[PDB]
Amino acid sequence: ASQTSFSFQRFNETNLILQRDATVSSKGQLRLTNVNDNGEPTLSSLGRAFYSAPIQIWDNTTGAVASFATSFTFNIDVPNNSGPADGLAFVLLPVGSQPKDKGGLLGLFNNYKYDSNAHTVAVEFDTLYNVHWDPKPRHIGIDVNSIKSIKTTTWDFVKGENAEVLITYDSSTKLLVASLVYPSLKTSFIVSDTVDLKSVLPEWVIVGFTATTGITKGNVETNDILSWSFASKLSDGT
Amino acid sequence: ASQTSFSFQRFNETNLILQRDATVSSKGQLRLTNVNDNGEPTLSSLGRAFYSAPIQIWDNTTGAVASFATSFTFNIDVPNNSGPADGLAFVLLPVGSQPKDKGGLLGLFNNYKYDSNAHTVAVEFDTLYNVHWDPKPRHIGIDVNSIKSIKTTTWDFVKGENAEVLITYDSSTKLLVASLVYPSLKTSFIVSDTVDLKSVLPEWVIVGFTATTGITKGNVETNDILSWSFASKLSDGT
Amino acid sequence: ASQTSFSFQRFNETNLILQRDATVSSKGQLRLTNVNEPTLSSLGRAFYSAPIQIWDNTTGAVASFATSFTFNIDVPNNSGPADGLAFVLLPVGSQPKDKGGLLGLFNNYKYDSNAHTVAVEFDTLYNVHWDPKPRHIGIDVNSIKSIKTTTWDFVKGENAEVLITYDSSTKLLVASLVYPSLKTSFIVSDTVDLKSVLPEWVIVGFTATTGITKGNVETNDILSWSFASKLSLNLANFAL
Amino acid sequence: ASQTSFSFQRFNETNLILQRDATVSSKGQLRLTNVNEPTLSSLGRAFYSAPIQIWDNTTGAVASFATSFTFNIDVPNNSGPADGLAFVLLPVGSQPKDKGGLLGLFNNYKYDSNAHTVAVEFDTLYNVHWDPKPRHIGIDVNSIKSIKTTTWDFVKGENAEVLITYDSSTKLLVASLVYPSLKTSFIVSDTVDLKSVLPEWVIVGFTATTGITKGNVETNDILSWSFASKLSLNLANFAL
Ligand SMILES: CC(=O)N[C@H]1[C@H](O[C@H]2[C@@H](O)[C@H](O)[C@@H](CO)O[C@@H]2O)O[C@H](CO)[C@@H](O[C@@H]2O[C@H](CO)[C@H](O)[C@H](O)[C@H]2O)[C@@H]1O
Ligand SMILES: CC(=O)N[C@H]1[C@H](O[C@H]2[C@@H](O)[C@H](O)[C@@H](CO)O[C@@H]2O)O[C@H](CO)[C@@H](O[C@@H]2O[C@H](CO)[C@H](O)[C@H](O)[C@H]2O)[C@@H]1O
Ligand SMILES: CC(=O)N[C@H]1[C@H](O[C@H]2[C@@H](O)[C@H](O)[C@@H](CO)O[C@@H]2O)O[C@H](CO)[C@@H](O)[C@@H]1O
Ligand SMILES: CC(=O)N[C@H]1[C@H](O[C@H]2[C@@H](O)[C@H](O)[C@@H](CO)O[C@@H]2O)O[C@H](CO)[C@@H](O)[C@@H]1O
Ligand SMILES: *[C@@H]1O[C@H](CO)[C@@H](O)[C@H](O)[C@H]1NC(C)=O
Ligand SMILES: *[C@@H]1O[C@H](CO)[C@@H](O)[C@H](O)[C@H]1NC(C)=O
Ligand SMILES: *[C@@H]1O[C@H](CO)[C@@H](O)[C@H](O)[C@H]1NC(C)=O
Ligand SMILES: *[C@@H]1O[C@H](CO)[C@@H](O)[C@H](O)[C@H]1NC(C)=O
Ligand SMILES: [Ca+2]
Ligand SMILES: [Ca+2]
Ligand SMILES: [Ca+2]
Ligand SMILES: [Ca+2]
Ligand SMILES: [Mn+2]
Ligand SMILES: [Mn+2]
Ligand SMILES: [Mn+2]
Ligand SMILES: [Mn+2]
Repeated sequence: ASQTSFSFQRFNETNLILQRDATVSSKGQLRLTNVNDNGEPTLSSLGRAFYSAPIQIWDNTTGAVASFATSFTFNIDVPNNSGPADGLAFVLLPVGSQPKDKGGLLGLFNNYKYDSNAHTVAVEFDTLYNVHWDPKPRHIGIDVNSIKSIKTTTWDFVKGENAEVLITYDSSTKLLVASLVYPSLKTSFIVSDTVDLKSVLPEWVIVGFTATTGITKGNVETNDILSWSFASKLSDGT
Repeated sequence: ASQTSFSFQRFNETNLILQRDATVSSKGQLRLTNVNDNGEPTLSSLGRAFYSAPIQIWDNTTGAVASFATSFTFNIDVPNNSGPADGLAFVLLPVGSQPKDKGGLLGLFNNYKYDSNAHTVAVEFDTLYNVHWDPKPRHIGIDVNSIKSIKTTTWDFVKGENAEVLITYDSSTKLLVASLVYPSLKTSFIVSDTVDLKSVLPEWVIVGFTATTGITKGNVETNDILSWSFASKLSDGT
Repeated sequence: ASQTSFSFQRFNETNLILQRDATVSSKGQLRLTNVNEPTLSSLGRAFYSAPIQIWDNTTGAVASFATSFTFNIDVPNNSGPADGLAFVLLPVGSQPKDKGGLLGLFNNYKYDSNAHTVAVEFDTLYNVHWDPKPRHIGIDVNSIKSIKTTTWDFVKGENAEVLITYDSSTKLLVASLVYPSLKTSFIVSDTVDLKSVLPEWVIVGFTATTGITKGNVETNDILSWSFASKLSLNLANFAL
Repeated sequence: ASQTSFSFQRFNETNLILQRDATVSSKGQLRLTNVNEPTLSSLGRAFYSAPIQIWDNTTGAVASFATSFTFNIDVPNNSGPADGLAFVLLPVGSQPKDKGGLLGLFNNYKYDSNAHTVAVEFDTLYNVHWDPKPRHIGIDVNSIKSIKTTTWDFVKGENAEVLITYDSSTKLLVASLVYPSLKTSFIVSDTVDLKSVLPEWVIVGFTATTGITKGNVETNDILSWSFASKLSLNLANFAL
């Protein structure tokens, strides 16, 4: 009924909303967090990037809820003698949303409690164990209004290898499914849970990414998006 | 390579940029020009509406030019004892473009001379003969940087009948083709000419509509867009 | 409940049903009529190998569809063109009928309510007994006498790009042709009731013929073809 | 240079090649194995009627493709499941091989470099001589002994949604299954060199079998199916 789709193999700032440290490089890579002139990622970085047009997720007249899917390739790399931190996430957020706290909160939250007014749904690729809320192994998590994921799966993170993600949402079943594959390693990971978008999100949202680097020396990473495809469909009744 | 598409059967202001008199009605119709509380169109109206995300039309590094296509249904209706004026157009314009002069200039031009800095490509559905530049019969016209169309075809306009338009641009041949059908009348019209987008338009544009009503009593119309689908593709080299 | 699409920039025999003189060249072109220079009295048809459901008697639903194709009709010097080519919807298993001006679709020029034929013709030869005098695009329903035509300013050897669309909500069949090198364009539209003409399942494809009389001959080459159908279209998406 | 896609929410025989016990029910379901309650020693296969080009020897190009489908495997009380179902790519004209645990695709459990078979199996029965002990999703290349498996927590009568993707630029075949009612998900991935296994043109579809021994039986119903391939994919577009 209403349908939107886009697909980019290279990025440009013109059709993106970039926040904080997010940049588009001369190679057309979406570099969510800061990288210095030496090619090295820096500490206490936070950036977010969204598609410039809002996307309708649900309709309060008809009660319809969109189905959507997104795919993207990302590269998280780590300097020798550091470990990675903190990760990146694909997000659906209110129009006008501004960055929240950095580090392990991923620019999405101000603390680690549930916040029913966060209006945040995200799929996180978390590279740093945060003792107060995370499982110990690195993980893909489904986040609904909290940094404490409603569901996670173990992610065997490998630095500098391109990761291909597919996230799908089927509004008939309310199932959100996230998967990651490393084509060069032939490894694959998947997590799934139900999410009630209509109870969490505004009718219109912005879609895109958030990422942070570690705040403590020895915990840092690049957070580069290399390609992105999104599609959504919302029924109108004809 | 870069791809964008969207399709709406009903409209909402959230993902549109609306200028001047353009509104979205409670029925989700995009009403480009003013209609009063009696359902009657008013004189000296001008409105424009665009998709909120800019669209890349060409790339100055690779030299690639997008191919695109758009379809839409419109309804132009006229009160008894008036004739129609002035028409509507599908447009590609610079990001940030503001309305120009009203009436026969369609909110796109300031006079009827060629302006090499207008950066305007439009397909017009012109319901009012303007003696200084138009063919006498109502017409579909291809407009490049001037209200004086580079090419026109006769359009047998009928008030209040839904018109379905398809406009296509093939960057390999540079051919722009515009067609209109009235499904209820079984009539159809087509016009085609080449346009060099790279020489006329900026690399990024906004896509959408402009419309005006007559400035003189007895020349007035509604200019309602009822549905709109757009798709573009720009090669990146992989 | 049902969607089908395909698009070919180069052809191969494996997924086509080829009839009579229709060949796939080694350069990937679908040459519907014979080339030894084209020859006389040729008939060729070509279809996609999977049947397409266009309507359903249990639900009443009728498909919307669209097809685009590029064709090249060329003519030898000291000859004129004949007879033309058509895009067709036919019953599963259909066999070629009569040659020449009947385009391989009919036995005679009278209406036949058992032909189960819907076609869009690109007619290069004036047949005194049924055609308009100028060369034409026509919508054919169970007869070689088109229900609707438009004038087509045929030019030999120029690539022609066709778009045909059918909207089941309005019953409107629209056919357009452009010559991108010449910047010329043509369009014809009329309603067709598919429910009452075609069987529930059809084969989609092409038919073409050359003239049976010396001096009236042409090539009938299809260079690319896309098709899409939906049964319970986005024309901006399809056209691209 | 070549694209093909279809999507069915309801099935019909007209555009399918059905083999052995495979039927289309009157409610539009593709029941791959026999239901009198499912019965023993059943084998059924079903294919799309048009051949799909997966690679080309003149250009070297290999297709990328994706397929999604919903299936329901159900089991009678006082019975366990067997033997499973698979999505397959096979040579044009392929005929059913042996029943039971060989899923209608092989004669024995040894590697056969002439089977020209690429399959994704949903294996419901532990075959002592080649399978892992838990029920599994497997990638089969010219053998019933999967090159790669993942554990599948099979649950009877629950709709399962499958996505299979092949990326010709990485050679990676990925297969995932979700049970939306249970919120469970499974994934397996491995590289497959299609060029060296399959002929240039293939038929795509399904195979399924029931157990040959009392107490090991199941239905193998496909409820919907979408396929897309491209030969010179957008997974966000396809999945939707
Ligand atoms: C309490 C905690 O999680 N501490 C980790 C620290 O978190 C930051 C901040 O990112 C987080 O949002 C906030 C929540 O209140 O707490 C702190 O301010 O981040 C550092 C890395 O920058 C972690 O330290 C590293 O942890 C690794 C865990 O595997 C490993 O032990 C490293 O050696 C260590 O430096 C804090 O654990
Ligand atoms: C000169 C001219 O075109 N005049 C028509 C007038 O145009 C406006 C304005 O819209 C236009 O952009 C500008 C260009 O310099 O000129 C004028 O300011 O618009 C009116 C209608 O509002 C036309 O009058 C109507 O024309 C009809 C032509 O078929 C018909 O004659 C009507 O009876 C008449 O009122 C001016 O012709
Ligand atoms: C009567 C007529 O149409 N003559 C033209 C001729 O047509 C052929 C054939 O193509 C037609 O299908 C049948 C229908 O009766 O008639 C003739 O046999 O084709 C010639 C070129 O091949 C034209 O010059 C004739 O005018
Ligand atoms: C040896 C074995 O696998 N036994 C199981 C049996 O398998 C069948 C058949 O399905 C296999 O394809 C062939 C391969 O040699 O062996 C047997 O004939 O299936 C039973 C259920 O039908 C299992 O209980 C046996 O364990
Ligand atoms: C994006 O495109 C614009 C052209 O409008 C150009 O000015 C800008 O430098 C581009 N950015 C990058 C990172 O290439
Ligand atoms: C469009 O949607 C928004 C919901 O954010 C609503 O406030 C607004 O009234 C809608 N406009 C129309 C014309 O329906
Ligand atoms: C069609 O495909 C087969 C390979 O399967 C091959 O023999 C033939 O050359 C192909 N035809 C063309 C025109 O490429
Ligand atoms: C398949 O189509 C034919 C009509 O062409 C019909 O006889 C049959 O009922 C259809 N099958 C189903 C399951 O609808
Ligand atoms: Ca963390
Ligand atoms: Ca005018
Ligand atoms: Ca004729
Ligand atoms: Ca087994
Ligand atoms: Mn986490
Ligand atoms: Mn004009
Ligand atoms: Mn004719
Ligand atoms: Mn197995």
